Amino acid sequence: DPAPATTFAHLDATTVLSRAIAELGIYPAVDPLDSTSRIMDPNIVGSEHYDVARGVQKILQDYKSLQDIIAILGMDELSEEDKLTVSRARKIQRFLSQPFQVAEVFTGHLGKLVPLKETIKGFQQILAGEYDHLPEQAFYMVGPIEEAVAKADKLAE
Amino acid sequence: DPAPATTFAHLDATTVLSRAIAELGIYPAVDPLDSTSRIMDPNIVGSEHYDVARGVQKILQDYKSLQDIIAILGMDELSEEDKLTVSRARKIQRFLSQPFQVAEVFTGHLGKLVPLKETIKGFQQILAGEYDHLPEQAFYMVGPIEEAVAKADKLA
Amino acid sequence: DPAPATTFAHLDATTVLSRAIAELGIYPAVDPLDSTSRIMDPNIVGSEHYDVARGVQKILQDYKSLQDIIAILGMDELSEEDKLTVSRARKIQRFLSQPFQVAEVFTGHLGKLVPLKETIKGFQQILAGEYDHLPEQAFYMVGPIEEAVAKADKLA
Amino acid sequence: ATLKDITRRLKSIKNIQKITKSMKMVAAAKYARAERELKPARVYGVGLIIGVSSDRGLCGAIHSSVAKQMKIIGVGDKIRSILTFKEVGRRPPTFGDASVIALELSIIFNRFRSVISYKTLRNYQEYSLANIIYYSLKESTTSEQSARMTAMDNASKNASEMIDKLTLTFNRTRQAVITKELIEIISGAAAL
Amino acid sequence: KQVAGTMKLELAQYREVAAFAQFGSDLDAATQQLLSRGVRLTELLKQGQYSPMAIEEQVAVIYAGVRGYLDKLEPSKITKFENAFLSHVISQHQALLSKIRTDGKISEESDAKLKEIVTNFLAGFEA
Repeated sequence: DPAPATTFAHLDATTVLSRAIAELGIYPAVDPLDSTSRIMDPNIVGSEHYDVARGVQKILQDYKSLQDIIAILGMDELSEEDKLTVSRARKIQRFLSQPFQVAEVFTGHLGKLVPLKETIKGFQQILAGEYDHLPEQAFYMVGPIEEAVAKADKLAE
Repeated sequence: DPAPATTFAHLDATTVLSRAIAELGIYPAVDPLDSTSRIMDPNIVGSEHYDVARGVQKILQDYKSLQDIIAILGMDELSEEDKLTVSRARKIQRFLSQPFQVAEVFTGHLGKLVPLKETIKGFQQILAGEYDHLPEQAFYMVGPIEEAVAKADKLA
Repeated sequence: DPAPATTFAHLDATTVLSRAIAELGIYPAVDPLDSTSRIMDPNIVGSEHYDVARGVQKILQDYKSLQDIIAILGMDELSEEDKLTVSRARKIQRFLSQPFQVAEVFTGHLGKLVPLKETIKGFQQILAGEYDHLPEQAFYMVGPIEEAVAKADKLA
Repeated sequence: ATLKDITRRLKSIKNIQKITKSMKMVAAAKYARAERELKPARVYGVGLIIGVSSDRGLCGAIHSSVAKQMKIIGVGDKIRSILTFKEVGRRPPTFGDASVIALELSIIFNRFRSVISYKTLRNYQEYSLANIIYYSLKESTTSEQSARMTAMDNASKNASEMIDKLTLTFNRTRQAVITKELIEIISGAAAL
Repeated sequence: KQVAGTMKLELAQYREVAAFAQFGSDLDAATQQLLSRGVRLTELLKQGQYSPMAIEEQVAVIYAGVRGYLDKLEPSKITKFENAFLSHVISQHQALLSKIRTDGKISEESDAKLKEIVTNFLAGFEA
């Protein structure tokens, strides 16, 4: 639409929100494959932050291109490393969600704020395979990674 | 389109005919999920009439949702429970067809008029699984359910 | 689109140049199945021209149907009729190529302008199986059918 | 409905078409080697519920066919899941496979007819048992790979038809969108 | 012109088979190779920002791919291999890069040099 389309060029960072993502209960509803920042550069944020971010974006795009394909031809046709990107991606989709302090009246959860380094560490550990054993839902709607580990325990019984 | 779109609010019963359905040989080509009535209400038509109707529409809706999968992969990739809703839905879709007196030249069948209680009975019986052993084609272009049974027998 | 649709009302033919065909070394890179003509009709070009063209199209179509089976079973697992259609189709594919006069500089080979009756005759004879004994490459970049015989002789 | 929808539906179905086509060709290769291997196994076939299929689906009614005859041992992981031996099907079955099964211990399997069709002393008894397990296995895989080939060929051609249809729908919508937008502009302009 | 032509062709062959990569368990040796070469050439077309390359550095990188030297290298390591490989040829092999530029093409000598730089460097890289 001309109005938002003309606006993009005026920005240094863009956070693009998606109804399709909100509809899944993933809040904030940020499209991780349509959000940009002029400072997203290894020389500015450092190579660890850059690398983790691009790795997150890569696995999510890889999953995205697999979805519609495996929604018809089935999961069991996947290689034991392809289905590992699926499980990891679906965990990463959820760890991107977060309870907002301002959103308590909507979530029933207490608001969370996550320091930059903790964010990096968390998505870095998931990508490395450190939490392949934990269930998907453990990562949904929490703050730092440790909360996903604790939630997985609550869920056990 | 503005003309038909605006027309819907002036009606108590809408009968919406569909080309896709006509082209499958289903006549009258009524869309059973796009046709509605302001008196489709258990307090007016009775609970039995009301429940059969909603149950027919549910299975038709459930069938419709299964059609993208069927298109690509066909029947054999469906669960046994899904094959059953498919087979029954296809029998129902056919039992909604009817030879019109006015259309005898096009159908090659004698026109039929079915009393309400028989219509309810017929669809009630299909839904209850009473004719799961019968072939689809038996239910096409007949009147009351008994004609579907006779057609299945004549097909032998 | 209105633009091609409006244009197509006027066209009596299409010449389709294809990159796939060019990468097979076939020049001119004309797609033999994709190109069409409105006057490809026995009542206009004659029954003989029509039957030979239609015979070339059929064999090329048929050869396309076997290509999956070649990639799967191998060429020594084809019936003696199917072995023969691959042999002939491939020679036909090559005899459809032709050196151009306008390219005598870049290539060094003499360009060929082939009369219609010779074109018809050449392809008539390959279909009839008159050159089953000749090697496939003899039909590549040649003019009239005699030059394919002369190229077969020159290839020792 | 919308151009964006159509574009995304078209993206995946074009993928599905290529995947099912490749699968058809892999299955064609397995079936070819399976049929040539079934000849010196059928004449060898001349000399409790046991169910024989495979782990792998997308081969039409291969698994559901034998499961219908079923209602206890299952060779093929799809038998245990619908209703125990795993990793059968992916590699062609050997007499070694038949012996491994008999060592652990009516037999129901699919008899190959064509690509299109299939129909569902204490040391002598040990051999004739392994002989039966083997014969079923060799028939099983010929039928399954033929069926997967046919199923995938069918799915590929279906996708292909769906692509065409969606492409026409796409272009009808595309043209409508351009015209609608243009009429809004002209109506806005002429009203001045 | 030399290496780009080879790469263009092998990337096209890859593209034909590309969708059968993540769904290819029982592919024949030939199609297995087209994928292997494709993924590696694709990785070699990746490039960092703000670091444009001399044409001879470009051809030396593409050479490693089109001549099959990286076919057994895990694809995730390619960008790392290239960066280090390029650093090395720039530092220790200016003469070689010079000759690729001057000779117009890649001679029998340049070809023999690269073969030995690449294979030895690669084994060190994977050590």
